[PDB]
Amino acid sequence: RKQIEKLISLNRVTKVVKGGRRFSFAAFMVVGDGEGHVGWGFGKANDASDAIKKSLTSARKNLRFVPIRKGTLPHEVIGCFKKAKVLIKPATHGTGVIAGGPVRAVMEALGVHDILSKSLGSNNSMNVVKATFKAFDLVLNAEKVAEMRGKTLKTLWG
RNA sequence: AAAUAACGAAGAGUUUGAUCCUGGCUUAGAACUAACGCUGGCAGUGCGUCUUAAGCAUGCAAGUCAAACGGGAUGUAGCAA
Repeated sequence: RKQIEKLISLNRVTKVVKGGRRFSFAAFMVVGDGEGHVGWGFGKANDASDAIKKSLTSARKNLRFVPIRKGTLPHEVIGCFKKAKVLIKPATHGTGVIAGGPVRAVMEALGVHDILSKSLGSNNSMNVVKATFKAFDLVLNAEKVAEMRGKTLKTLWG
């Protein structure tokens, strides 16, 4: 189903040697099924196209299931990676993905449709994506939490 | 799987040979009793000395009561009253 692929970053880096300085390309990439599966990948190469391909291949291995809810997330989460804090909050329908660059990329790849978000702290795009994925770790699902708390979905409110 | 509530929060450039973090500066927006530059058809509504509480030609902006009173003047009746 036409896996969405969004190129977050294509940075050009270098290391110096006795001869001079040698250049290289790093590509940070997010792929997603669009229906609950999403993953990210990092690639490095001597040229942009090979770096892009490597990042794609790496991303296709870190696919993980995130339980979406009718096109949004069950509850407000805060993802803290190293210094990138990302607050994500589900919203009433038809609001639209109110998110920055990397957050919007990962969200449309995931399939979410209607959230608000804010990127506090560092704006390093790669760290922001990783913080978003930590928030994905923090998100829950109703049946399991109810099965581990010894309740049932109706009883969980009464 | 679900229920209810929420009717609303977007980033980016820039320290380095390159990187992360800290950090300031700058930037896309909405405004004003605005001014200036180029250009300029109309209508409706609203607004129009933010500075010298500086000096001011001119005209107007607080008068009315004759059924409160004694008189003057005028016209008529009146010889005069």
